[PDB]
Amino acid sequence: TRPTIRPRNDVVHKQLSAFGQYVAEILPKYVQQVQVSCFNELEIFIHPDGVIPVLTFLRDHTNAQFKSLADLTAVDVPTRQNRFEIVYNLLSLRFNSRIRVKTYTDELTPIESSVTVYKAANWYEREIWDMFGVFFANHPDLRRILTDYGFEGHPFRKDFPLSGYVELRYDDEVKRVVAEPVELAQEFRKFDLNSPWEAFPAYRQPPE
Amino acid sequence: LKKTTGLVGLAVCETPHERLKILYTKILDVLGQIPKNAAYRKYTEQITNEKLGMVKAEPDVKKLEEQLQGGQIEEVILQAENELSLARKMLRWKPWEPLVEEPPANQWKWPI
Amino acid sequence: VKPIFSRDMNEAKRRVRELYRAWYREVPNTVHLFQLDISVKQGRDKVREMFMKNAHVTDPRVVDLLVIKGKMELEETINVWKQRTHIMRFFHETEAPRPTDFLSKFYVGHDP
Amino acid sequence: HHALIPHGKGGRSSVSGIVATVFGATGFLGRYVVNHLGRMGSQVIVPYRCEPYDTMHLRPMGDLGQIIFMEWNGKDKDSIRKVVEHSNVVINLVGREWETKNFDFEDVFVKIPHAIAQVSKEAGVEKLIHISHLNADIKSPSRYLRSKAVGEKEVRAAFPEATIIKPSDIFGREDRFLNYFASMRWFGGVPLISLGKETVKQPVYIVDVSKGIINAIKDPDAKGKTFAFVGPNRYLLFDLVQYIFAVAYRPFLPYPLPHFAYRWVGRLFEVSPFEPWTTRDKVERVHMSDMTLPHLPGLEDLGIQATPLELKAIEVLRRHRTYRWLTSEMEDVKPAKTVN
Amino acid sequence: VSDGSSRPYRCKIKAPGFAHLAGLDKMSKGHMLADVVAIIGTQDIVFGEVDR
Amino acid sequence: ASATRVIQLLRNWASGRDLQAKLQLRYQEISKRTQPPPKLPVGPSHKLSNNYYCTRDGRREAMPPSIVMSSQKEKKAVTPAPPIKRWELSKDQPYL
Amino acid sequence: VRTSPTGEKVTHTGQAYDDGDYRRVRFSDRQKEVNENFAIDLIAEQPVSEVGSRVISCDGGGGALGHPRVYINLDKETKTGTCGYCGLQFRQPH
Amino acid sequence: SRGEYVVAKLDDLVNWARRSSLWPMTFGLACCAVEMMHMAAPRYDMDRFGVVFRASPRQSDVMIVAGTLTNKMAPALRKVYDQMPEPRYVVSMGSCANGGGYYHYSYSVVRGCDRIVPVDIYVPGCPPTAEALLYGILQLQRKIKREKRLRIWYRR
Amino acid sequence: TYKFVNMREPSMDMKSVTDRAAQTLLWTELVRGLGMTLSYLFREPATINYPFEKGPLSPRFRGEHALRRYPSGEERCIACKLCEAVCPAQAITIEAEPRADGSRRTTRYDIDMTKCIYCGFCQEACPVDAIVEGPNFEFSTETHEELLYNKEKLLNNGDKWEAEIAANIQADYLYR
Ligand SMILES: NC(=O)C1=CN([C@@H]2O[C@H](COP(=O)(O)OP(=O)(O)OC[C@H]3O[C@@H](n4cnc5c(N)ncnc54)[C@H](OP(=O)(O)O)[C@@H]3O)[C@@H](O)[C@H]2O)C=CC1
Ligand code: SF4
Ligand code: SF4
Ligand code: SF4
Repeated sequence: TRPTIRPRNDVVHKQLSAFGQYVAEILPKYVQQVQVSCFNELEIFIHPDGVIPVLTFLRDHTNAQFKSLADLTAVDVPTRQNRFEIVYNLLSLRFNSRIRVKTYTDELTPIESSVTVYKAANWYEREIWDMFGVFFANHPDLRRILTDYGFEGHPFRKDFPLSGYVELRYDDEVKRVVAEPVELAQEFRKFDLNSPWEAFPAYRQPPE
Repeated sequence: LKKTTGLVGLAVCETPHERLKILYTKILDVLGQIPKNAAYRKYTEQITNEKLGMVKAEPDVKKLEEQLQGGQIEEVILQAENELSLARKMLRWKPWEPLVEEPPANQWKWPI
Repeated sequence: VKPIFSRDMNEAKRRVRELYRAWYREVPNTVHLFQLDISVKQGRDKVREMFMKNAHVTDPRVVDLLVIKGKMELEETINVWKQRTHIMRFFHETEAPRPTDFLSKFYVGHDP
Repeated sequence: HHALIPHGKGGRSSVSGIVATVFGATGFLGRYVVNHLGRMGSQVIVPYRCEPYDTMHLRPMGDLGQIIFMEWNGKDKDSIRKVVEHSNVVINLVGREWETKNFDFEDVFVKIPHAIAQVSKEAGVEKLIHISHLNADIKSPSRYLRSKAVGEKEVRAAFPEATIIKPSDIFGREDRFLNYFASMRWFGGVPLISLGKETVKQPVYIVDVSKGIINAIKDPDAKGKTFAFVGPNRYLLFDLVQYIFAVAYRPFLPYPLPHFAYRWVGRLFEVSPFEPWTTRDKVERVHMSDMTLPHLPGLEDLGIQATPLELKAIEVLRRHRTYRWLTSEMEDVKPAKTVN
Repeated sequence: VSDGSSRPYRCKIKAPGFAHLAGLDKMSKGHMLADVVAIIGTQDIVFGEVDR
Repeated sequence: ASATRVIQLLRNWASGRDLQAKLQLRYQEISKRTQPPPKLPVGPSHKLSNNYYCTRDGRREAMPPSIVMSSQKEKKAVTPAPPIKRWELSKDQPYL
Repeated sequence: VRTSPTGEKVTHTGQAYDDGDYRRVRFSDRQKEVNENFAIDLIAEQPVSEVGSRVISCDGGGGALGHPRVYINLDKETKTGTCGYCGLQFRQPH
Repeated sequence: SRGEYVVAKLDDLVNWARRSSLWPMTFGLACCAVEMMHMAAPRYDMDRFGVVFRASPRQSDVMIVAGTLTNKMAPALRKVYDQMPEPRYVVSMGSCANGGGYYHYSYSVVRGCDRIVPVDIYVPGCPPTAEALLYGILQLQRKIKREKRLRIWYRR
Repeated sequence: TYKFVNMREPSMDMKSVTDRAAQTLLWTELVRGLGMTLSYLFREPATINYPFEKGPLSPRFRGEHALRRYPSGEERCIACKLCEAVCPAQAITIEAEPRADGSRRTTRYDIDMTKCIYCGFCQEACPVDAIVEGPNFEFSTETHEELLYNKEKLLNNGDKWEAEIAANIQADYLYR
């Protein structure tokens, strides 16, 4: 029955909710909100100061042994004052479960490096600094990865144009590859695809 | 006596029961310093006391590993050491205290 | 507000002066290693111009982050991570001069 | 008729409004002229008489479609008509410092330019730019400059409103002027007629010449005017060659040679079937002091300030340095004495 | 991350090669250049994944 | 293949296996390039009754995540999930 | 496929380079690629089908290999019904 | 003229030597390199045609720009092209190399390798099939066969 | 569930020791590898004689884009621009105007074969089967501009390859 729709597993939902309450109780100082998605994923929202403490708690077995940092990334939502949402994805092989811890930052506010806790966050935090503008304090070596050696802007920032501000070409006069202002021969055609009609009534925001 | 733990970098412990007893006792000692009503202390003590009782009750390494469900006993001792370090850092962090600051008005609202 | 490295503007100015010293001494080594055809005075003038571009900053955190970016660029130049193309990009040799007077902009194009 | 409104911000993808046929673009000056034209966004039509491989270096200079290569023959007027048919500007840079069996100095500096100018006038091209050495004169010892003066007269005849640019020795990376002096190290001492004391030269940077040509195309007043392109400073040949060897960090051994002996040596090198290392005309032109022509307008009129030889010498002459002196800075060698 | 539109708001790809190349330095300690080539081979890094 | 018996014997002996039985090169065993036209089956939702999309609308059955704890307004210790069971050595070939 | 005054072959779109235009240089020693077959002429050549029903359906031929099926009203005597996709024309007899 | 005949025959010999022995350099940026390896694989072995991959730029004759050329990699590509002795030919493989392809509007992509280095043959596709790359290489060989360096020398 | 690679202990009996000593001193395993290489020497090579021999391809192959026509000769395109919309690389530029007949036809249809990723979209997306990636793969060019196709070029390709394109579509139309 209901072949198209995805099957739901309530057992995992209850287990994740219970463990989320467990974490919230153990560290009330930093955890602000814990929610479990209906696809059975647990998210704990933390104050920026609690990254190292909460991550160290999660890695060490207080009935939780998340000893693998799946990925670390940021989501830039310009509307929010803290435009960057730092996201940590952890994996516990002992309990075969994954949880996500999320924190916020601004362009000018540093966030502590997690290289001490996990040691896989060196390159992830460097990428976060390179694309987004977040600075991670006490990082062993914070420098650019994935961008050109002289790149000035921070891409992935929702302000940076997709094509950028500069372009590279070889110039015979200087016998060198020289940057120049971007001049697209075919401007990227912006398509307005959003429909005027609401698709999901469940997520309807309050009229306010 | 198992020839190898099977995981590189982890060595067979000749005296597993003694090591586990010492580590759990130290963890309980550190937990004692933590305030009584702190959830960390209550839960960690609950887990530790269960583990220590299991370790004392069972004299066989394989039976103890089956009972603990923490993998090979060397992994259990490693987890105990990790717990001890956490407990020690917890004392400094004092996570049991109230929330440092509530988030901005709509810092966790999605969709925007 | 949480300070990045400096709690007040004077400390950030001290860091900025240290960075300027580092670049000023590095400039001749850059000309030698990268086999650049610019003179040392020309490169140091470019360094001053880059420092002067952000001379309007009045917030300590912005100044600290700028010093961090400058230190990263200096590390790139001290190593050979940046090529001669990257070093000479600061001098926009290929780009033609862009008139700034109203009449020239009016003649050339529709740009404001 | 063929008028295009300029559009864009002057980049690679922009339309400058300049449609040009650069004759002799597969050469030292043609490369820079084509690069400057392409960067603006102008359409460049390149007539090439050589193999397409030799024109490959110019392919990246322009955006897609801007650079069109069409094979042309100097002797055949119809190819000139085909190349210049749709151009609003034509630049003639066809010149060989050495005479060849098929084409002598007369053909390259007189017949070719005259045919180009006549076909351009017939086609309707608005503007024509022609290049003739500053030292060009009908009574000059060198056949090269004599033919250059005759060609200037003929081009003015065929195209009355034609800009003629008279450049001095143009020093650049691919130059045959600084490299020529530097290459003399291989032969031991540097042979100089009278030791170079009696000769004064005013070299011009290649980039300055190309920018002057482009500004002349842009400038409305340039029509029917002869410009003289000369460098900021005048040097004695001895001082200039000594500075060349100093910047190259190669030992300098100047030895005076009689003019007839130098002419005989030039005849010896003319024998080479391939590009001659030097020619009697080359020796004569090198010895001839650069003329001073205050009447003609110069680079300053076109808005370009001439770059001094000191600034750009290292670019040309660093390659001639050995491993020991490859990394030496430009400032190590002081500027040469200037006869100004 | 989806904003309810037809286009994803954010897509972050976790490439296995990223962390392996990060650990390459730790793995290489105490080895020679050929050992470094072998270690690069062992972690099976395709740099399209690493750089994205 | 077209190998002579002598070459087949030499190759098989050198390999230590019978190469002829499993040949890397492909011969008449491959499927014919032209195939009979297919008749692909329809899916579960191809019905003329009792098929209202409201019943089978998966996307509209998604809901905003449930909030277990919110800061803005004995118990047994719990784990993220039941501890993983140890793997069992394969019967077919425990050791390679 | 008519030829313009310049000698260029005008495309089905009607595109031909004016004598003033400098872009004709691109074909100087190369050719301008023009499809001789013009859709308008060929669609005109097809005979008009006469059907005895007020509404008819055109699928473009070949069923699923053609175009979406559309129904055409043929009531108007003055003008033949034309398929939006195929371009074929139909009219009621008499 | 007898001189013209001698020049034409010597040019034929030189062009035959250069096209028969085409040594691409071991330069692969992106997914298109895999199709290049499959071209080197037994099915379409390029060694039959005389195309042998040689690592050193100075010992190579052709550069195949297989994969996207980022703004970071462009100076290295130009350096490798310059260090390659002449005659040197460049083949651009894949949409990414030809004009930027899927990442044309990216900040970190050069919209074509033609901007950095001159290109002789463009092989379309994303990824171009190994047969397509072999066709492009043979087309480059024919282009070399059509070269007239010595004839032009004689006529000049 | 899990298997142990390695994790085997050599026998210490004198015969096994002598065998391993012979392997070390007498290089047996290297000889086995040499024999494998020799056997490959005597196996038939897998090289195909391109261009004379061409590698297998299926009817669903995605190659050079082509614009098809109806059997009448009318162009199938109805200027939907949905095929432009679905193009992942924005390689299709379409402009349309009512034609003299009054039909919805494309004044401009351009596919940049240098921005195309040959995804196969717009063959699935296009409603009337107008745009099809045909069998051709050997359309290499000596200039970048040759690869910026035009409506005329695409229609010429469709006319050139219609015989093969129709047969392939017939082969795979039921699977779609
Ligand atoms: N210092 C200077 O450079 C000075 C410049 N000039 C003039 O300006 C130009 C500068 O060129 P330069 O920098 O010397 O480089 P080149 O000597 O390479 O210039 C010659 C150019 O014209 C072509 N060409 C040469 N001979 C013929 C011919 N017989 N028929 C057709 N085309 C021919 C060459 O192509 P190809 O190799 O295929 O023949 C090349 O593109 C020359 O015309 C020169 O006389 C004047 C005074 C000084
Ligand atoms: S063109 Fe296609 S196959 Fe080639 S590198 Fe780019 S994405 Fe990969
Ligand atoms: S199927 Fe092709 S021709 Fe027809 S409307 Fe769509 S893109 Fe245009
Ligand atoms: S197959 Fe070609 S035209 Fe169609 S969507 Fe892909 S890139 Fe665009």
